[PDB]
Amino acid sequence: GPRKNRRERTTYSRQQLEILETLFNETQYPDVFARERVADQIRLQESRIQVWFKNRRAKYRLQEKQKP
Repeated sequence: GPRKNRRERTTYSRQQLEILETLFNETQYPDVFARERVADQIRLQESRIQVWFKNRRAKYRLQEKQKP
């Protein structure tokens, strides 16, 4: 689900998944301009959102076999 550790924007929101679905999709340029950007989307720190950037970005390995 939308969480890498335990914390999140709320009980369950797409924002947590936006950091990636938006960034990871926008481009493969993992730089301050990226994290600092999505940070305004989910309303989180620029350097903090980085930790969540792996939320979905990492799930890519799980869904690789999960989905049909």
